[PDB]
Amino acid sequence: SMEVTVPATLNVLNGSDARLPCTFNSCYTVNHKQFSLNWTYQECNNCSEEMFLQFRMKIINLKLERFQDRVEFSGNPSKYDVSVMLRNVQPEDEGIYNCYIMNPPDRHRGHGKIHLQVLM
Amino acid sequence: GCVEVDSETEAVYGMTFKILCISCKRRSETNAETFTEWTFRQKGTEEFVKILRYENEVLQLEEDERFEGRVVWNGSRGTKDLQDLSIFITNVTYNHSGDYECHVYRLLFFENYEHNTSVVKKIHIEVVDKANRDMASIVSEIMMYVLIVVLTIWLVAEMIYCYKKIAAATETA
Amino acid sequence: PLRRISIKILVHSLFSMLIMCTILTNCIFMTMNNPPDWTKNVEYTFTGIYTFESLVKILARGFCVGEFTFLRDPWNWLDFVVIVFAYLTEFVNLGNVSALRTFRVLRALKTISVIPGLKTIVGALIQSVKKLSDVMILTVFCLSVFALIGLQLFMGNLKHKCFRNSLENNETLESIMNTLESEEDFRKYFYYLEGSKDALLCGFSTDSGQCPEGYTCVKIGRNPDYGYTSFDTFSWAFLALFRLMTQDYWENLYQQTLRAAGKTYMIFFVVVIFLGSFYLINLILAVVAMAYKEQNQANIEEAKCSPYWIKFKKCIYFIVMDPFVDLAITICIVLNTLFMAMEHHPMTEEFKNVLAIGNLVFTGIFAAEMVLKLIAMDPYEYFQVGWNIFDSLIVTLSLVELFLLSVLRSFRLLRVFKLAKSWPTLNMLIKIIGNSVGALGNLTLVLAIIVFIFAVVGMQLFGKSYKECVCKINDDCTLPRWHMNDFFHSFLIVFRVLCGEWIETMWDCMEVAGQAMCLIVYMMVMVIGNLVVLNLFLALLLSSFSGKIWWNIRKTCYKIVEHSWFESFIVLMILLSSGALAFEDIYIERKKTIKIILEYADKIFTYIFILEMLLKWIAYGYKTYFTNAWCWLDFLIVDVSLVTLVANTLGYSDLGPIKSLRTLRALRPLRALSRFEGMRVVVNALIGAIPSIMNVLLVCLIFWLIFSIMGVNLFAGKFYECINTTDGSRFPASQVPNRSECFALMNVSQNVRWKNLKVNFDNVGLGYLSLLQVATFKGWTIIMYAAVDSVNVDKQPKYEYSLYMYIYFVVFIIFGSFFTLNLFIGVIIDNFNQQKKKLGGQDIFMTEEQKKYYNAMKKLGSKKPQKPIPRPGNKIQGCIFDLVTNQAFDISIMVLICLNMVTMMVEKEGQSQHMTEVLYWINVVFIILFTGECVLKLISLRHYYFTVGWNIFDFVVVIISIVGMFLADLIETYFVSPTLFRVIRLARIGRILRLVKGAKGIRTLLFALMMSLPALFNIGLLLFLVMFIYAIFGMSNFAYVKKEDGINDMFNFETFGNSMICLFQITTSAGWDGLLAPILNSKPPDCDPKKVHPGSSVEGDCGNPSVGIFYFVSYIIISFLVVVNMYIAVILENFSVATE
Ligand SMILES: *[C@@H]1O[C@H](CO)[C@@H](O[C@@H]2O[C@H](CO)[C@@H](O)[C@H](O)[C@H]2NC(C)=O)[C@H](O)[C@H]1NC(C)=O
Ligand SMILES: *[C@@H]1O[C@H](CO)[C@@H](O[C@@H]2O[C@H](CO)[C@@H](O)[C@H](O)[C@H]2NC(C)=O)[C@H](O)[C@H]1NC(C)=O
Ligand SMILES: NC1=N[C@H](O)[C@H]2[C@H]3O[C@]4(O)O[C@@H]([C@@H](O)[C@@]2(N1)[C@@H]4O)[C@]3(O)CO
Ligand SMILES: *[C@@H]1O[C@H](CO)[C@@H](O)[C@H](O)[C@H]1NC(C)=O
Ligand SMILES: *[C@@H]1O[C@H](CO)[C@@H](O)[C@H](O)[C@H]1NC(C)=O
Ligand SMILES: *[C@@H]1O[C@H](CO)[C@@H](O)[C@H](O)[C@H]1NC(C)=O
Ligand SMILES: *[C@@H]1O[C@H](CO)[C@@H](O)[C@H](O)[C@H]1NC(C)=O
Ligand SMILES: *[C@@H]1O[C@H](CO)[C@@H](O)[C@H](O)[C@H]1NC(C)=O
Ligand SMILES: *[C@@H]1O[C@H](CO)[C@@H](O)[C@H](O)[C@H]1NC(C)=O
Ligand SMILES: *[C@@H]1O[C@H](CO)[C@@H](O)[C@H](O)[C@H]1NC(C)=O
Repeated sequence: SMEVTVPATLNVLNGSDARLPCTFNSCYTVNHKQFSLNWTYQECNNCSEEMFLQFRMKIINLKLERFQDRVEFSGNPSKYDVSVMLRNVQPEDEGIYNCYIMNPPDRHRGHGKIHLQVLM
Repeated sequence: GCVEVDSETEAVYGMTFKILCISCKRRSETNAETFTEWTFRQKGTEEFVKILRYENEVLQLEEDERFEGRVVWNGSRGTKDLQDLSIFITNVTYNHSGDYECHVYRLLFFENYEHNTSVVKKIHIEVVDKANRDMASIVSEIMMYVLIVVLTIWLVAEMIYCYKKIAAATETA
Repeated sequence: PLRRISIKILVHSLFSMLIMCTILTNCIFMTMNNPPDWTKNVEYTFTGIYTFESLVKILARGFCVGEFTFLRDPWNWLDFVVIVFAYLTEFVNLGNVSALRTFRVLRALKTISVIPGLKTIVGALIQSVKKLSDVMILTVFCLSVFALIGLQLFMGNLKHKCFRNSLENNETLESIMNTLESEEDFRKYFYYLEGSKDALLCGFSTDSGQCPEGYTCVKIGRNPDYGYTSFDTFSWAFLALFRLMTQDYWENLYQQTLRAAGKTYMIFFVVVIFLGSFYLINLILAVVAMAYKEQNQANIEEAKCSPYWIKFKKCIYFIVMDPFVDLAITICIVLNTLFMAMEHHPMTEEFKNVLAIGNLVFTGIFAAEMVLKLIAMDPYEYFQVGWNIFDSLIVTLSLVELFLLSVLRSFRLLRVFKLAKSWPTLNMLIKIIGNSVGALGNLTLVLAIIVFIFAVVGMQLFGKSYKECVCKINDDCTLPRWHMNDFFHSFLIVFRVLCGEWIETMWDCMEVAGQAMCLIVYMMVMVIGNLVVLNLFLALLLSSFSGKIWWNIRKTCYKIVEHSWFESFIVLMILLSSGALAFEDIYIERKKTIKIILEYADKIFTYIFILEMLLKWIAYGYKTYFTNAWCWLDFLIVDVSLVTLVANTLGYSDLGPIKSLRTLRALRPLRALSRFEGMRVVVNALIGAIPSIMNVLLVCLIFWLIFSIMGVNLFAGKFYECINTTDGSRFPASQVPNRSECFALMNVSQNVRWKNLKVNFDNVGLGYLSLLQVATFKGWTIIMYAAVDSVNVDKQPKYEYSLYMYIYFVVFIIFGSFFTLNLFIGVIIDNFNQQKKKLGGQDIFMTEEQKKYYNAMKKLGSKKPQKPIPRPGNKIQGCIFDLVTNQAFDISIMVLICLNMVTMMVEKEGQSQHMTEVLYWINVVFIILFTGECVLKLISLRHYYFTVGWNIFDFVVVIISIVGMFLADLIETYFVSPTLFRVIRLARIGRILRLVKGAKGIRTLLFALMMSLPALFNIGLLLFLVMFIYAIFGMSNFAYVKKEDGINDMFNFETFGNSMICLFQITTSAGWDGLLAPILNSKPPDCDPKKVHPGSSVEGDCGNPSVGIFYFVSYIIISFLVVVNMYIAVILENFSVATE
């Protein structure tokens, strides 16, 4: 499997900013056309995945209604970094966040999974 | 490979003459397409008139009578990338005297770059009735004999001084 | 009781054998590279045996006393750790699994202890390193100084690339750079030389250059070779220089720097290669060899019906006629071998049949003989003889295929060996080989063990990476030819590094595995691996080794020839005559005036030499004149010149061979050999050794012939392939499998060609050529790719179909190159030893005057104390003086210089302005402190200070440093010369040289080099003349050849400056194959026979295959012979200095 470093559980206070930090590592040098990164959210383990941010040539923020405008990219992918930031976290943000990285020429696709829990 | 050599400046009347214009590409490996123009202004006159154009494989020569019918091409043949452009004249005449300017146009094909360049070579030729040996050639020949005579003279003088001394030694003992 | 049983178990014949057998078996397992799951249990078994062996050793020895007996020995510590990691591996373990396996590799090491005497052998090798320590500091210091000079002179130079002049969209060079990272993208913008990995290197000066029109030169981007080859940083410069010292692919570095820097910098390389590489490597050999002798010799010194059947027997044993029959057989066998030698890629059926018949008669003759010997001596008597045991196998093998594999036949070639008993040298080659597996078998075995550990270690560490990265070292994303994925492949890389080929592979290991790991492993293999190889070579070599008016006129002419002005005058003519030769080149046409004087000038020279020769006849007479070797040389040269002059002068003549005779004019510099005392002396040494050299060449040919014949059978006619002409890429073989298929493609396709290698095994002569390239290691790899790839005679080659053929090349290298070279070196140095003995034990490389000077230098060695000096009367003098003589003062100054040296290292390309200012200021303080120290010594010392030689060097350095400083400053205010500025700053490196005074160990080594300078100079002069004659032959002969590989603008034979640059590269024998490649091709479509060559009369650029081969081969051999001399001169002086 691809070497992707994320916290399995991330506990954040309601109202604070939550950086979702993941590390992707693969040989070679990243290519802009070549490097693609996808982030998805799920309300629960079995719940449908909702893509909320992509990298395809550049960052594409899908502006999902469930996040308002609180999602930001927070990583320099050339550094193997693809972290995201969720500002002013709300209780409904609790759930599973998935990072998928496919990097040419690497055939393999990395996957990081973070369980975000919102304190009180 | 290609070398640039300047053309001869003295031509004997009533005899064939070859004018040399050679232009060499900076890099031999690169491949480009060339064409040439030669323009000549008669001596004692101003401006220039184009006499011939050579593009593709055929040579086009200006219709004027001064150069009409007595010119041949000595340039590279079949290359399509000439490198060497030379003009050969048969039956040289007084009318063929003055300044000759030859311009070269080259299309260089690179990976995604196409380059058009111009280089100009100027040759001035004056006709003469009788060919004359160059100053370096004549002087060198005269200079060579003097050197030979001195060495021969030096050796003989050397032997003469040596011989008298050797002979004298024999007498004493 | 238990202790007795365990102790009983511990010392047993079987137990040592049992521990060892298991260990050997484990090694086979390491080689798996993806062992099946079932093998895991086997892994468990190996672990258990190790623990069991350890327990008995620990249980019995310790006596529950802390294992005092057990851990006291150093070897067991290694043993203790291996069992534990397995327990630990089972126990919670570290994250790196690939890393985890390497630790187990040590189990293989355990083998050193189990085998008898391996423990003794390894300790001896380690003892060797202690001696090597001093040379190591010097190598580091020497490599370091050159690195500093290289960095200051060439930093940022490798960066130059042609950059396009016109850009769309208003883009700037800076704007373009961040935007593009794609390889295709880099290409549109920069020139890129037709399929090469990186952009063409360009140059600012007229000498270097050049970029095609429409492209301009600017420096940006990574250095060539993945950024690995650069002079930007001290660490990078150090790697570049280390590569130059060991001469690995040095030819490429030299070509790259020269192109960017400009040809004038060729001087840097000559000094570095000449002093840094030839000299430093020699020092290592002398120390290792010198060290080996003391230990080898020191250890050695301490020791000291039935009767009727028998009737037939009388006849045969009477018929053997040992005087005629045995002798007759060897002559017969040599004849058979010659029969074998006749083979070609294409042979008519009739010729092939004769081979079948010729072989049978030979098969018949030997067979009749084999039965005959046993009957005469009976089976027990007959079989006992060693040669006979050897022969029967030969007869047996021949009979087996009498009427029945291709591989089986290839062995018939071996028979040729029986010739060894009669020949003295054959005896030497066999004797050397015996030692490798005989007395020195233990030492040779260590080499095998070390190669095995490295191959496996490399495989474990980088095996996974090569497979995943691939794309980081290829386009088809497939594995490269040299890789570390499998054991055989991992083994091949280690083998290649043993030969000096590490850098090409290392760049690649780094792309996939990272810099830190790849560098550490390769550096260790090279240092540790080479030391063992060096020991084996040296160990093997040393062990193996041990009126009458006419009379007055005749008297007078004699007077003229003897006179100094005349001898002096003649020498001037020779130098002048030789010089005129340089001026003729492809550019002679321009500059018509020089051409005319030179043509006339030669005539005066011809007359002078002819005149001089006549004086020689009168003075010496014919008998004295022709009994002299030199005169014959002189007479032949005047004659060739004379014939051309009369033929040119006579007129009419100027057709064919007359023109060919003219090229012999290049031979003129040769007269010069007699005139210089230094040059002549080197020749005396060579003539003395030609007879000795001659016996060896024959042995090598015989040895090589077997390999060449063997090679011909295996690969003859199999190197052909169908290639796409545009990019020279072989077709897949999925389509176009055979030659017949390939032709059909051509009929319907324009650029597909079916073509041979040009250097191959088609015939025995060519095989001889192919083998030479493989032996030298230059151009060899192109051939091997061909050998392994090959399938059949008319079939397209599959990729790595043979695979194991590499074994053929590996065996040849060990026997062909390692052993013969061992023999070649052994005889030549020994012959030199005999020569020295004959001439009253005097060095043979110095002219009499040089000898007087050499003695004076010897005097400098003495340590008799110089006067102390008197503490002045004045207290200031006393106080100032008292501090200087203090021990601390020298150490403080010494430490200060080291501090200064570290400052130079910090400089790097692209350093910010702030860093530059601090470095400038920091240096000024040193400039001030150092100047300060000099003034202080002067105040106290006075006249006494000038007495010491070192003080003067120190004083001079300060003047240069300050002066260099003002000049650099002066240049900035009024001039803007970047190139000039760098050279000026070079003055400081002078202070670093002061470090030498402090280290006594290095000082002795450096001093020794000084002693050999007179001898080295003579050889250098002789070498220069030979290079000069060759350059001239080359200019006329090879200008106009098509430019292919190794021949391009620059590094071509077009002009004298250019020819000299090439010849120098080839002196080391590097890239010799590359130059020869363009010369070999003749006829379409390899080249065009008639070419215009604008600006000149000559037609065609076709190399002469016959003339070209003789020229390159002769040069390689001649240069090698002289270089053997450098190795001999350095060793002699080194022994003397160390000995004192
Ligand atoms: C031999 O190799 C050449 C060089 O790539 C091949 O030429 C390419 O062919 C394709 C399709 O025919 C073109 O689209 C490319 O532009 C060609 N390359 C160039 C730069 O010319 C060629 O196909 C190969 N020969 C054969 C017969 O397959
Ligand atoms: C050489 O290769 C060719 C190509 O396969 C072989 O000839 C035939 O190839 C055609 C395709 O055009 C097939 O239809 C045939 O089956 C092939 N031959 C046979 C008998 O099957 C050829 O046999 C190979 N060997 C030679 C010609 O020596
Ligand atoms: N240290 C080396 N010296 C040789 O001159 C080099 C040439 O020959 C060789 O076989 O391949 C290339 C290079 O790898 C070489 N490496 C190999 O020997 C080469 O440039 C062209 O073949
Ligand atoms: C979105 O994520 C999916 C994973 O299911 C991936 O296959 C796809 O390539 C991603 N989209 C983009 C545009 O990369
Ligand atoms: C020069 O022109 C003549 C025409 O008379 C031609 O025959 C000849 O080939 C030309 N020279 C060269 C070098 O082509
Ligand atoms: C040269 O030109 C003249 C005309 O002025 C002509 O008559 C003559 O035939 C020409 N020379 C030759 C050799 O044909
Ligand atoms: C020669 O030149 C003169 C003047 O330049 C001109 O009048 C004459 O017509 C020319 N000769 C020919 C044959 O045209
Ligand atoms: C460059 O090529 C063009 C073709 O489009 C041509 O018209 C032009 O004359 C060329 N330039 C020169 C200087 O000849
Ligand atoms: C080129 O110049 C135009 C001005 O018309 C400008 O708008 C454009 O940005 C420039 N191109 C680039 C790549 O900056
Ligand atoms: C090419 O095909 C033609 C068929 O028209 C054949 O006659 C010719 O011999 C072929 N060429 C070769 C070189 O075999």
